[PDB]
Amino acid sequence: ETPPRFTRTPVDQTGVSGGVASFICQATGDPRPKIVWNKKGKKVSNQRFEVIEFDDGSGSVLRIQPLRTPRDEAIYECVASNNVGEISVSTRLTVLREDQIPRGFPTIDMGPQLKVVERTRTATMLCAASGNPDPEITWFKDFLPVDTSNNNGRIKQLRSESIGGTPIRGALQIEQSEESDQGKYECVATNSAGTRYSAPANLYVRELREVRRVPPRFSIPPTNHEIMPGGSVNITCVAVGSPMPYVKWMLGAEDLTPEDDMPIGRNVLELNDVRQSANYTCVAMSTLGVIEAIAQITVK
Amino acid sequence: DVCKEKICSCNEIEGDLHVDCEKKGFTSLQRFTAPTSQFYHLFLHGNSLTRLFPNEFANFYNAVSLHMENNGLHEIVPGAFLGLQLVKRLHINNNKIKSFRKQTFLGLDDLEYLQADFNLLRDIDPGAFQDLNKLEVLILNDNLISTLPANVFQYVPITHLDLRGNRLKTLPYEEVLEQIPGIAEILLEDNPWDCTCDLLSLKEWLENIPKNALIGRVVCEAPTRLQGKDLNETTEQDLCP
Ligand SMILES: *[C@@H]1O[C@H](CO)[C@@H](O)[C@H](O)[C@H]1NC(C)=O
Ligand SMILES: *[C@@H]1O[C@H](CO)[C@@H](O)[C@H](O)[C@H]1NC(C)=O
Ligand SMILES: *[C@@H]1O[C@H](CO)[C@@H](O)[C@H](O)[C@H]1NC(C)=O
Repeated sequence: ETPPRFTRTPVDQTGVSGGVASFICQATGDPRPKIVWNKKGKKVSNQRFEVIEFDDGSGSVLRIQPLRTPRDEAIYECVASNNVGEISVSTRLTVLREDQIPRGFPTIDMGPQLKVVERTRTATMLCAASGNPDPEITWFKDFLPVDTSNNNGRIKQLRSESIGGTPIRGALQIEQSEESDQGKYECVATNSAGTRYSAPANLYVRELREVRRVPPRFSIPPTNHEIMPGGSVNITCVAVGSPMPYVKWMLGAEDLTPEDDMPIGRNVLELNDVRQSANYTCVAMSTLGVIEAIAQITVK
Repeated sequence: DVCKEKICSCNEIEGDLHVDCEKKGFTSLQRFTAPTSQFYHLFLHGNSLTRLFPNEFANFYNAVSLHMENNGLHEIVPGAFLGLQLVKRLHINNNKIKSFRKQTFLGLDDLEYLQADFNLLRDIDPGAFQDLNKLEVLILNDNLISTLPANVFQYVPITHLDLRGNRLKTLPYEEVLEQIPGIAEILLEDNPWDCTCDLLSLKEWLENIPKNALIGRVVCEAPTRLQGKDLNETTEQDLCP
């Protein structure tokens, strides 16, 4: 009924010896287009390349690894074909050896690491690149490009803007982790000079660690003290539970400890120049409840 | 005899063939077979596989990952996993396995992923993982591991070590902590850490460790002099006066 049409075509790429090259080519049509990768006429055939098809079937990716020069060069052709028609696009690969790398070629200062994330949580794969002109970051999961398109989704590629003479970031953020999301990720820095890949990073997805929830309990209660007037006493208040409750010090209804740095688990109160008797109230707080205990300070 | 015997649901997607035998009530798998050409992920969740004897899964040599959790498993006779060279991922959490002995994980050469959380685990033979040389991620949270033996992770490429929720007083650098340089995620939270002269090694190690590799906090449960305090901000004098 309909002829084939290119929805995405491979572009010219400049890679490094022992590196990776990936060409993306996908088309639409009825019946569905068949994607063939030809190297100067005939189809590529070796033990270093690999054709990875889209789950859609819309297209595929040519994966050359590791890059060998001048063997890998140069031009390849994507051919989409059905019963009703056929179309073709070409593109040039260039692979420069280790002493042909320009100043300002994309470099990965920090790649992605192995990551085991509990399901339905956030998993943000990191990357940091540097090159001239400034490299653009992009991602591949299991030899396929990561759809980080503008349309709202869990998979966002972070701007992660760090300022100055610092490297570019471009971290891949994955909200609501799933069993589909786990797999082999790869970061890719790309500029005018060419393309650099990061070492592969496995993402694993596990079940959530069931944690028994417990309301706060005073492991170390605030003790009472008698002191020579103008003396200095340090009262230790320690509370436990899950989640570990904040520990705060109060004098009457007056808050002493600042909310911004409210310690989790443990708080010691430092009383200096005490020439007045008073009761100090330690207070532990968590989403499972609030408790309090008194420390009676008397003056000798 | 599965799957043409209709016993389990071996639906063929996505990209991998999942053999779902979860909650079918299997007591042994020496009587059963599995496809010759296809590779598969085997799921033996709630089946009540109480004991694993030598050369179970023998006809399941083509399994890529084994997932047998909530079986109430407690006894693993050495060589029970024999033949599973292909397996990369082993789920044996949520059972009652009280210890790891040597040759417990016999047969699993390719294994990269091990989950044994919630198992009341206590003793772990030094040469328990010594042949699992692809084990990148070891998850042992919520158990009763008192100590880790000297050479446990020698030549084991551990990258994710989840040790939360145990009875773990200390962690030595000598042999144990030095032998895992490649860590990227380690989880030590919820352990009765005894901050004494013997924990110094941990502290310093956590300093030299890659940043954000430690997930969670290491709080001192002992002594009461130090209880509730982060190892983060513990002066050496206080650990070792
Ligand atoms: C308690 O006050 C003493 C002075 O006697 C001080 O040296 C010590 O650091 C204080 N304790 C704290 C801040 O925890
Ligand atoms: C502290 O509490 C005791 C007993 O509850 C009471 O006798 C005393 O007056 C209190 N002191 C105060 C509130 O300053
Ligand atoms: C305490 O730990 C983390 C670092 O992982 C962070 O909250 C903070 O930078 C640390 N504070 C220090 C080292 O004083």
